[PDB]
Amino acid sequence: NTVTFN
Amino acid sequence: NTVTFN
Amino acid sequence: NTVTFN
Amino acid sequence: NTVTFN
Amino acid sequence: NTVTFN
Amino acid sequence: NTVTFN
Amino acid sequence: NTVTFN
Amino acid sequence: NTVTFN
Amino acid sequence: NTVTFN
Amino acid sequence: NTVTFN
Amino acid sequence: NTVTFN
Amino acid sequence: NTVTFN
Amino acid sequence: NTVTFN
Amino acid sequence: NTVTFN
Amino acid sequence: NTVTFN
Amino acid sequence: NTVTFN
Amino acid sequence: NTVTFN
Amino acid sequence: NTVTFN
Repeated sequence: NTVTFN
Repeated sequence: NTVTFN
Repeated sequence: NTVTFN
Repeated sequence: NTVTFN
Repeated sequence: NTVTFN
Repeated sequence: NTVTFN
Repeated sequence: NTVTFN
Repeated sequence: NTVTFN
Repeated sequence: NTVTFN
Repeated sequence: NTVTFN
Repeated sequence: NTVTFN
Repeated sequence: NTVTFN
Repeated sequence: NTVTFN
Repeated sequence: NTVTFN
Repeated sequence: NTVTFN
Repeated sequence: NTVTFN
Repeated sequence: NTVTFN
Repeated sequence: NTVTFN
């Protein structure tokens, strides 16, 4: 599972 | 599962 | 499952 | 399942 | 299932 | 099932 | 699992 | 598992 | 496991 | 807007 | 907006 | 916005 | 925003 | 923002 | 932001 | 920010 | 920031 | 910052 906060 | 916050 | 917040 | 918020 | 908010 | 909000 | 805070 | 704080 | 604070 | 998939 | 996948 | 995958 | 994967 | 993977 | 992997 | 891997 | 690997 | 490897 992947999470990116931009 | 993938989540991207832009 | 995929979620993108733009 | 896919969700995109634009 | 797909959901797009524009 | 598909939903698009424009 | 991966998390990136930008 | 990987975490990057930018 | 890897953690980078930038 | 609201969507529910049952 | 709100989406729920059941 | 809110998404829940059940 | 909030996402929950169950 | 918040993500929870269950 | 918050992420929890369960 | 907070991450927890369980 | 905080990370916990369990 | 804080990291704990359990």
